[PDB]
Amino acid sequence: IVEGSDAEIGMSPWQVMLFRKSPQELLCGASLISDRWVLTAAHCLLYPPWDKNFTENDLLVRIGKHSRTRYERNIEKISMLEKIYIHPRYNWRENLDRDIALMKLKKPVAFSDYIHPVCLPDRETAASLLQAGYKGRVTGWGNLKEGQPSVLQVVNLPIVERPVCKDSTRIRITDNMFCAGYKPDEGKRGDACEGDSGGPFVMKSPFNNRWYQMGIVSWGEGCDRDGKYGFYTHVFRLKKWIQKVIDQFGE
Amino acid sequence: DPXGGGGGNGDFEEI
Amino acid sequence: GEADCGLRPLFEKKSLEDKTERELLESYI
Repeated sequence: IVEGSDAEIGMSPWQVMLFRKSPQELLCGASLISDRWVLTAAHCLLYPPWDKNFTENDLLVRIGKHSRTRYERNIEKISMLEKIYIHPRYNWRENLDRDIALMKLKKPVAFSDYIHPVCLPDRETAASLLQAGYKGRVTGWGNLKEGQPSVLQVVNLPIVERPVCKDSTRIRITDNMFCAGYKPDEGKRGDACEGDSGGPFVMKSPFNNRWYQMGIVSWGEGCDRDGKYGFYTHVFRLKKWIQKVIDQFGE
Repeated sequence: DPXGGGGGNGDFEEI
Repeated sequence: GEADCGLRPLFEKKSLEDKTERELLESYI
């Protein structure tokens, strides 16, 4: 996160850490969607251009975290995965189109003050909130500058109208994506960066006072660049896939 | 540019 | 659950507000 600030304690209790067993390093962010289900960017697991192809045995999930680096002794929960699911049509070849995957925890997690799930949007919640100008909030332990934070970082960014999204890049933008950031004229900055991937883009509904996950941190060009924007997988458009997997495999 | 590594392989505490 | 999803134990549940959530709500026009 660039130009963000320290998260308060318990501010984002769905925030997960994707952590490699050995070497020990932070793969990505992620989010807790129920007691045995974590949502992330498919590209944090599968990215053939970089030779990344992680399996269940490769990783750990760290929930309840605040500190990037410390083992948060009676706070964080660490889990093992039973199964990994990547969208069947995820596009790693040209644009990270669908960039979404689900991870099934080996055993359900017990909720606490620091560990709580986020809601998934319904057609109606999406329709009224995913609007240009509406701000959402991103969180992660990634680079601070296009450098690694001590605690969880947070930033509030406004959704940008499609056209502006399209006109900022040479990459083909699909409907499964949206972009967020301030305009150069706007005189407020911030963005996600390298290491924030797979974390949540969240909005608080004004109707029922609940937190909803709208986006997943996907990609960008550099971080916090004037006239550029971060790109996020549009969670609502991929919901049927999500339901599909949970219904065939869990809950 | 993909989110694709928090780096470190260093300052991490033992799990 | 996800029956209590999006309600943070240390904030919504106690009726406390985080330091910048109002910037969100205020943007919802």
